[PDB]
Amino acid sequence: AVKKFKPYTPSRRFMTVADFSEITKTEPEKSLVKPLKKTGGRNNQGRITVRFRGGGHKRLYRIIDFKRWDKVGIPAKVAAIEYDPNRSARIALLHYVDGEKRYIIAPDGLQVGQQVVAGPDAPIQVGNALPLRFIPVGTVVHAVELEPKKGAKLARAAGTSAQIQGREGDYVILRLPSGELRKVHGECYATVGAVGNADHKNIVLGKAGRSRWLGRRPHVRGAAMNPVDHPHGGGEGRAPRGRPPASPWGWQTKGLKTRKRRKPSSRFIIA
Amino acid sequence: PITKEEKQKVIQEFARFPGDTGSTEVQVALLTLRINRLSEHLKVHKKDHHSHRGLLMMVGQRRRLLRYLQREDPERYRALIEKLGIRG
RNA sequence: GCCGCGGUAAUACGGAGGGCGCGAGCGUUACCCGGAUUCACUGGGCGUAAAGGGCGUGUAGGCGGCCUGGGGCGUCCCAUGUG
RNA sequence: GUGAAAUGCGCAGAUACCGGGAGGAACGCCGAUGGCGAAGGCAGCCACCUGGUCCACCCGUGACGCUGAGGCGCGAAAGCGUGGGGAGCAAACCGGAUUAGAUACCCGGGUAGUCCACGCCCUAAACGAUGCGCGCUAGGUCUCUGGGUCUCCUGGGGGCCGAAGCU
RNA sequence: CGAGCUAGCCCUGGCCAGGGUGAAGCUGGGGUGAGACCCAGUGGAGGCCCGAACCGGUGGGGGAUGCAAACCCCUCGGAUG
RNA sequence: CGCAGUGAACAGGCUCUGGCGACUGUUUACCAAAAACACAGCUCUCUGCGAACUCGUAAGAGGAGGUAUAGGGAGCGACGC
RNA sequence: UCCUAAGGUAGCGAAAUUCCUUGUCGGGUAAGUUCCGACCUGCACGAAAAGCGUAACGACCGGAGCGCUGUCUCGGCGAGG
Repeated sequence: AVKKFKPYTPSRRFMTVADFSEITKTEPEKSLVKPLKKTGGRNNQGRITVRFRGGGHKRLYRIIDFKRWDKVGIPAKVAAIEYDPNRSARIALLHYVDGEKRYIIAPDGLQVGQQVVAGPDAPIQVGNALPLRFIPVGTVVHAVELEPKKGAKLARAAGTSAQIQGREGDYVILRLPSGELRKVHGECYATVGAVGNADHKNIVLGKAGRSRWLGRRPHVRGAAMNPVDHPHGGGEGRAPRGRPPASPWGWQTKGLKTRKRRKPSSRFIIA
Repeated sequence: PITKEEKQKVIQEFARFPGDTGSTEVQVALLTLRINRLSEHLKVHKKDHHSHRGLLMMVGQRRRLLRYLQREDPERYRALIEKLGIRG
């Protein structure tokens, strides 16, 4: 729904926040499965290797289930929709009949009290997970494995989906959130429906702190540095790159394709 | 829709003397029922402007009448309105 | 004054002869009413001449079928004061 | 492809034909001088919600009516905001033609836009260029839709010709 | 050999006198066919305002073998991010 | 009752009109605080996941326990037109 | 008519951009190489190294008033180190 604020301050004029209808009636996360402390840390063995990352609210990690084929045939009730700091989509805590609990990346439509289940048997309805073969060609579907038994890799950003496009032997044609068209193995599970919290794209951050709260440090333009510092760097008063735009590292950044030519991922992709 | 029964029950429930099918008091309670039922509908289908017209036509009728009713009789004017829930 | 007059034969300009009107006046300009039923009550209209509101819903207001009495504000008549 | 052309596409394998798939828009025939709607306007099929209307039965209320300054709502297309979609078509824009010139008319492309949602905008040859309600004043002709002890009679609607009258 | 200065990030702690302004939401009334909305009352939001601590370092004067290898004075910026 | 009542001390001078930058912020420690950088937001571009990209001879790790509404690079820098 | 790959649109314009320049007209003042409003022959603006505007913000740079003053006419006296 996206709350918009009255301008009792500049900046709070452009800022908009999420509705939280979404999740209601459950905030403190599930002490049990949920938490491992999450490790803030914006680089590897010494050196920063992602620029401009750091700061931002101390944050606990919710351990979700991206491999639902453990619990084939066991249904579970959807117990609550709760807030996840660690991703754009919201999550649903569901108690399996099994006793056992886990978090699924909460698909659109899903509502407290629903029962949900995974297997080749499963009804073709919201939140249920299934091999791609036993899912009807045309349905949209998210949290898709890419190789069988490897965990859900596709379609987990808030409001994403993929669509079953066709069959083809052990394999099955898939239109991805990008627009790419990719064969994925029939045994690769996927959960019917799309992702939801799909207003997520429309938050207007609103000011430059906040950007900080989410741990995004300020990003200094190329020209804006000096030549030691960057390709664009230099120039007496203000400058026009001076051919052709480039990362700090030098490699071209307007139009240059980067994916590896002879990748065996090829032959599976088609867009 | 509004069934035969739901209709009748309202009518026999607001009559002046069993058999009375017209009458100010009843005519009203007919619309009221239609209205709320309609009221309820437009609340979902906001974009249905055509059907909204009719509502405004009834709304008048109801008014039209109530003003007659009130003019002749303050007594069973309260009765109706209160035992029916209107005046906004 | 309005329509218009004068480009070599002008009853329209200028003079002249004659003629019409009014007369100690006669003309002009200004302004009011009139003609103007051209803000229309008396007394105009809106298909194409200028004029129907793009269409509904309804507030104030305007207007109101048949019949019987009560009042008599509008309405009519009489006298009288004033005018 | 045109008036004839040229731009353009095509031996890097087009056009023409076949099979398999993707996607969006608009619904042929029925279809009419037809119907519905206060207007704008509404057209493949299905289901649900919902408005107005017509006929018959003379059962009920008992003048509860008509109109409506202002207010309030709706209001084609174009256009605007946020986001989705984008096959076809297409302002702008570019190419080829024509021409004295051609910022056009014709041809090859082509971006918004056209579509969805949500919110604005409020105009129009928004035209019957004819405000609403009622009563009254020859008929003829064909048509849609209802009701009748259905060669016909009656009610509601859509056209044509015309008494009186008006112009 | 150095990050016991300085720059960034990570882990865990601590700090921000007191004033002012008064968003949303509630409640109530008014409103309508329902609404939208408008009214009080409550409420307590913000890289909100004044201003100590704290952080700073704008302008001027002083210092200039200095109190000082960047200091002193008046003035000034931020002060729940 | 005084010339005088925030009687001492702490304690804003105001107005009109241009240029630049939307904004609070950051900087040349020690001559520059700005019209510089940053910034919410706009566009282009790469990346289908053993992602692209970065550090590393490698193993490895960041990216991210994220997955196109997400991540890298680049430019403009609220908003209006 | 010659040349080009094509010849600057909107909007701005003596500007942080104008050399000639103190351009020229207007405003402001007793007097204005600055300022403000205009006019363009724009030496050498112009659309995302954005174009033209913009409420509010500013220890940012320009131009006027009013208040007040030892800044000054022009200096004098006094206190302390």
